[PDB]
Amino acid sequence: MKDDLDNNLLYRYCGATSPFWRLPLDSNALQLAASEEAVTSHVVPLTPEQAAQIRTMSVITSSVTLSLSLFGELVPVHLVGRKVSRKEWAGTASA
Repeated sequence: MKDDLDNNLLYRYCGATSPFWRLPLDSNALQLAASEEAVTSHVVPLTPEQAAQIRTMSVITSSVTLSLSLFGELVPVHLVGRKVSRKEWAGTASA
């Protein structure tokens, strides 16, 4: 099992070890929020292919792992979630 004391670059970047994420149908900016009520706006600009990969998720929960560049370092980010509405995907992330 991963050691929970391993430095977590999501925590350093957006303020949560397991942030909530959202990806719309009209933008390739991945939103990372420390809470579902948070008002700030940490984003990761996904490439078109990365965003298309998230959008293969259906309305049933599944997982996709993306290699995101945080602080110039490639971090495997594990996105669990689903298509939550006609035009939005959302879930929780870990890293």
